[PDB]
Amino acid sequence: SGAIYVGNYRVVNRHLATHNDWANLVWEDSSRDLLVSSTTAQGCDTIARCDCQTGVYYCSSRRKHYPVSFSKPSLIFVEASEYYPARYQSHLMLAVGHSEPGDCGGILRCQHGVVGIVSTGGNGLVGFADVRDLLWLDE
Ligand SMILES: C[C@@H](C(=O)N1CCC[C@H](C(N)=O)C1)c1cccs1
Ligand SMILES: [Zn+2]
Repeated sequence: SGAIYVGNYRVVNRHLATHNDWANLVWEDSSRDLLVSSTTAQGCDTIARCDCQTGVYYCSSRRKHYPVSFSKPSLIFVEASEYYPARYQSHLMLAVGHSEPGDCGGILRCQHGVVGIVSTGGNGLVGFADVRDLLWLDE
């Protein structure tokens, strides 16, 4: 579980979006596993606008934050699940680290702010759905 709250926007993993998120949909992308819904309260998370490839992520299955080196946002194949068929997920960044079902939503951050959220895992690898290109989240 986990979301990014910036301005009047809530950012979640699309496969974990609620009825309220869908009834207040702003934008969603199946290929990215992202969904943005509108909120009443004003969020204060800062979104990073950079090309940082090092940062720290929250791993709820360990109740710990871990420093990681991570790859550039790209199209990476993701195995079938009860949420999606086997496909290439776009804007995905991988790191060597622990992630298991339940860790989706954990925020990845660099010194500039929020980079993205945990979206894939397994095999000693963790996948993060990048949000740094969504410039509209700020305005
Ligand atoms: C099962 C596995 C995974 O990569 N999934 C399942 C949840 C949906 C993911 C996706 N982004 O399409 C794929 C996970 C381990 C840890 C977090 S999510
Ligand atoms: Zn950065």
